[PDB]
Amino acid sequence: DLTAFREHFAKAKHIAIITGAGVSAESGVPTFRGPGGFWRKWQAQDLATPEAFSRDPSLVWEFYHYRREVMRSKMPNPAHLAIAECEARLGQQGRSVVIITQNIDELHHRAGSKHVYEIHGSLFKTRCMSCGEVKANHKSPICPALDGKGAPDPNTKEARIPVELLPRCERKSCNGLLRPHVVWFGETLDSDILTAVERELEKCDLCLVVGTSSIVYPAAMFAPQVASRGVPVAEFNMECTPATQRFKYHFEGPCGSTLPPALE
Amino acid sequence: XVLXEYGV
Ligand SMILES: [Zn+2]
Repeated sequence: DLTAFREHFAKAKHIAIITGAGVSAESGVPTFRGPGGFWRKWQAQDLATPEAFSRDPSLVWEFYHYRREVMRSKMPNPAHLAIAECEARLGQQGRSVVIITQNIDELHHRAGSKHVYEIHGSLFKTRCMSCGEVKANHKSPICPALDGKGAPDPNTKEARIPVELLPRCERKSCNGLLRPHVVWFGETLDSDILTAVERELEKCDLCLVVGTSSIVYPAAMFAPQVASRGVPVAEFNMECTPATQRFKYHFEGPCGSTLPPALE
Repeated sequence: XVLXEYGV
């Protein structure tokens, strides 16, 4: 029921919004599970792991370069902007809204959201392999040798770039190979971020889930922390619920239509 | 520290 949510929305002093791939998918971003089926012919195993980056950093960078460049034509959808506007409107009332997102596309930041937690990192940050510095990087193309590269057609000539010409660390005494500041399969989440999110999710008195479900990662880590304190949880996703056993609040349909009415 | 997708 809508007005039952809206009652909580009016009371709530500290909202936490967890976002998944559904929200990014409604902006046309390829997310390798739903839209953009696969890239070239490859799978996560030779693309999104530390092993695969050690074996073939050209191919991984080719892949991540593609995903940076597609963002120039993908824009924030109404869910992204409704959240961001809501944050600002509530923040000025002395009411917090924070975003915990699995998404690496920075669409929340482009929408206007400020208090964001990127638990899988960002396409537009680089971590250096030598010294470990993290830098924002929206340079297109990220490095000369990748210009026009990373084409998605399964029969494209591999760029096969010499490693010393892949993106390197601008701090001159280093010159380390960079990588996307992204959380790959088989790596761990950052401990400092998880603590901060624990703190926020303990503070919160209304938790939203958008583009994913509470059963599945990453919402399942914390939605037990919030629900166990009697905090209401609201899902805005595309999956249905059972014939009889409803959710407490669940709004089926696209986030672009469901969410902006909810947060006005 | 937490494995993303909990491993698989
Ligand atoms: Zn460095």
